[PDB]
Amino acid sequence: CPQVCPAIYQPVFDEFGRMYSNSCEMQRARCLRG
Repeated sequence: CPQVCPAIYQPVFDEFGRMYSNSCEMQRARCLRG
């Protein structure tokens, strides 16, 4: 889970219906919870 994410905006949706700007962000958020 990189501490940084690319500027490129790649909105993603999770099976929880949660919205994420990009996959990097997805991993980052999960990393904090883990």
